[PDB]
Amino acid sequence: ESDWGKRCVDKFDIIGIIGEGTYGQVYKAKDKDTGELVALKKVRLDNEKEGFPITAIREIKILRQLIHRSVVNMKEIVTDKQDALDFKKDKGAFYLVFEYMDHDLMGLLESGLVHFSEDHIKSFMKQLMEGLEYCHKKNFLHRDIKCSNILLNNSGQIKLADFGLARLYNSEESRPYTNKVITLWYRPPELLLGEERYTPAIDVWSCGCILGELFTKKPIFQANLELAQLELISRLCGSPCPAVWPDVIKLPYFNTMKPKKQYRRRLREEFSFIPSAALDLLDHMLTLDPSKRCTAEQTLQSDFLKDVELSKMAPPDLPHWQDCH
Amino acid sequence: TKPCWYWDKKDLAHTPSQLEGLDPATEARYRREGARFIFDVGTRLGLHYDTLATGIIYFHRFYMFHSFKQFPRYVTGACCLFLAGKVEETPKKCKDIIKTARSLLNDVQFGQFGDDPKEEVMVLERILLQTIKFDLQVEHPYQFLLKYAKQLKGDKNKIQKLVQMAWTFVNDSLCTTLSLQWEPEIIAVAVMYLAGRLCKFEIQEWTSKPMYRRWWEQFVQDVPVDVLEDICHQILDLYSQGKQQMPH
Ligand SMILES: *[C@H](CC(=O)Nc1ccc(C(=O)N2CCC[C@@H](Nc3ncc(Cl)c(-c4c[nH]c5ccccc45)n3)C2)cc1)CN(C)C
Repeated sequence: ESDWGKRCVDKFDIIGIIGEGTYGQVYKAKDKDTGELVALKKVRLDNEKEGFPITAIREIKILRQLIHRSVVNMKEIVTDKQDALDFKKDKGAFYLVFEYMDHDLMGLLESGLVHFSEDHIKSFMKQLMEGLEYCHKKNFLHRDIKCSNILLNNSGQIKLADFGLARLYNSEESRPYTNKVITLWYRPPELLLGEERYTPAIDVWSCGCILGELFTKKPIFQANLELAQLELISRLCGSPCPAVWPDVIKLPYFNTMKPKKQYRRRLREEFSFIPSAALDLLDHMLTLDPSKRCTAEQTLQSDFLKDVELSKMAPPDLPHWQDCH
Repeated sequence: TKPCWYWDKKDLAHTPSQLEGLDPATEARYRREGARFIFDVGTRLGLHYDTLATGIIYFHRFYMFHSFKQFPRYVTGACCLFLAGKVEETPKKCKDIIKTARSLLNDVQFGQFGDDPKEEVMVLERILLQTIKFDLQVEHPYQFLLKYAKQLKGDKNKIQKLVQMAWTFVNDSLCTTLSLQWEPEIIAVAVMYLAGRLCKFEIQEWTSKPMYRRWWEQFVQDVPVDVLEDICHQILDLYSQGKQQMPH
């Protein structure tokens, strides 16, 4: 169980390639013994300059510390096969074993064959913010939340995935972190303006973009460059200014990066069609000032997610299988 | 979930090297030499004390599953440091570890690395990871030495002397198998105990309960005095016929 690394990949049957990841191919597979489905992140190491990827080391470090329902967990690590009597000739590879998940959220929306109801969105966000609360409580930032990293199986279970670019957070005192994190569409305004000493608020912003995306069926802030991305946020959320966000003047790029004009916030107008309680949550989550922004705990305490009983909720009619593409 | 990394005195006498006929005094020396190698190489590359300590823990653990007669000390030391840099976010190029290893080691010692030193280290990493069961996260005594010392209240020069002595004894402990015997919290408390005794300091007078002789019970739970005495004796054994001299 705990004796990782020494069990063999022979123990699984490779069904096929799922896709490419950060440090190798990813494979769907079935365990020969338990008959259970998994994903196998292959980690090559004959190639590569500094041996076993440090990015994989980070993901291993964090996932062994995170144990939660709605967080993708690493079951074990598994190896190729190592010949008769010369480990120096042996130049195989390792495989990180994860519970298999049927869909990612980007795939489901991009098809246009699925429609999420209020009850379906309630269930997804409840689960997402529970796993995110857990991670933040254990001083971890995800730093890469987006639709492609939110996995979903056919029995309604949501899992936050891909802690490759995750990081420890110091709450008792502030410290400097890497600025360029999160894919641009889900990146918060503080990072755009150049904040290095950032908080768990960055992850809540990304989850806010997703809440909106679940109603619009399309990313709400969709642009190619930092400047354009801030322009689009400002149009909907209002231009960043001291009246709303006092400490914004302290940020490196507040004067370099500026919107066309001082836009008014009109989120409640543009998302009038969304339910009222859902709109209250979205507003709090896409608040520009990170110190005023909703925490993951607070989202669970909101009206929209307060009384969502997950065992009582029925699973959504999802597509069975993809046609491999 | 997570594996057990602690062995008895009996289990530490039956290591893979002992089973292959290596006497305990020689294994002790190989462990001393290999730890200091990791320590000296990483210090020349300007690495954090936790990096060095993580390297040394991997090294001590490695040789509970493998024999020194099959895996040369210094290659493993180099491999353990290389992985530790990556785990502790202070990475170095393997190239540079070999370079620094060459400057410190003589020609017979460096012979262990063979024709292609880098390749010998890179190859071994696969086995290192398997051996440590991908349990990369390790805590050391230093952080606990600091945490417990910040909570003491008294003469700042004497307390500083305690912490400085204690710090040296943590470094010394990493030469031994103490990290395989006791948790880092306990070893932290033990080095404070050791320094206090040598300095003729009564540490209880710096605590929240000045009267009570077992000052350590507010930091570490359920640890008898005999355990701390045994840790001290193992650390002091390093100065006995080793011809080292202890601080201040
Ligand atoms: C086709 C062969 C086949 O199985 N093809 C296939 C099926 C499903 C997908 C696919 O789109 N998804 C959605 C994304 C999630 C993925 N499952 C999954 N489970 C666990 C983990 Cl840990 C991951 C994962 C995490 N990080 C990743 C990076 C890259 C890829 C996956 C991944 N993903 C399933 C794609 C292809 C039928 N033929 C007839 C045999």
